[PDB]
Amino acid sequence: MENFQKVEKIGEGTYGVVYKARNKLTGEVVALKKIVPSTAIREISLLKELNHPNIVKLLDVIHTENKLYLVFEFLHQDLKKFMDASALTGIPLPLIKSYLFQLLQGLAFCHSHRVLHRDLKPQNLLINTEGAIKLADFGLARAFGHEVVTLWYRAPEILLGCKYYSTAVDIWSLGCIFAEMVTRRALFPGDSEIDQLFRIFRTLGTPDEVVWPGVTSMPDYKPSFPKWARQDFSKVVPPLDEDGRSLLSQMLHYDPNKRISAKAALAHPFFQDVTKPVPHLRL
Ligand SMILES: CN(C)C[C@@H](O)COc1ccc(Nc2ncc(Br)c(Nc3ccccc3)n2)cc1
Repeated sequence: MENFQKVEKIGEGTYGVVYKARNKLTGEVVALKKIVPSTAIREISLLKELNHPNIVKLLDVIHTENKLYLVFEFLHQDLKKFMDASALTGIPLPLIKSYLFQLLQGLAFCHSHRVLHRDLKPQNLLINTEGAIKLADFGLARAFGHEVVTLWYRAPEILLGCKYYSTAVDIWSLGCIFAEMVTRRALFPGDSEIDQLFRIFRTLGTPDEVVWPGVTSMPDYKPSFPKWARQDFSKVVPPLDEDGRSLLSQMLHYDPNKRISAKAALAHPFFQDVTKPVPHLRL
């Protein structure tokens, strides 16, 4: 750490704090995350070879004094701040589509390598002046495990107690983020696990064996769950055109096995006219 000078605290990640910092030697500006099981070290090390233009580059891992520091490339701003800054007018559809397309590319890459994120949210989606958006904190959840942790983007199978979830959990989270960018309001803003689950049920309808075979046998499934009817997507995300709504619905399928994959999503008609606009960023 003697090689880094902290510039500012840019966030309180789930496991550890994140700082903007400068390399005292190279002068390089980076994002420094201060998080130790040997398994953790090895898992983190694999993440170092997981390089892709839509994944925040992990530059180095520093393990000193039973302490763990992760050095990442520094991005200009996070998606949450950009969304808040665009709340009055909303992010232009072309930019929303570009961002969704790039994130699906990033997920396709990670998923092809059997690595999933597990905790996607606006706060860990980072953007730059060039129009790129990248996934951060990727694979860390599987490595490690007083601000409240947001449940807004958690897939239903996780909420229902599935112990071995799949890459589908990331698609669900990205779908929730996609909706939020479009409507400028969180899709499922639950403040507890049951409230998160019921908010999902109230919108997509309480799941049953018809739409999700095996759901009634899930660890936390209760026959006593209220039975809400499903709502039309035209009501859930009005601004989104039919192509977008079709894609969103496949990203929010209850059954993880029926949920669209990142690779298949990339071939969806919605992206026929995708472009790469540049955002208006106030740094
Ligand atoms: C609204 N105000 C207070 C700003 C806040 O949203 C915060 O603004 C920023 C400004 C710049 C960055 N860059 C950044 N670059 C690389 C990484 Br790896 C990273 N990881 C990170 C992961 C989780 C939480 C916080 C950070 N962040 C991130 C957030």
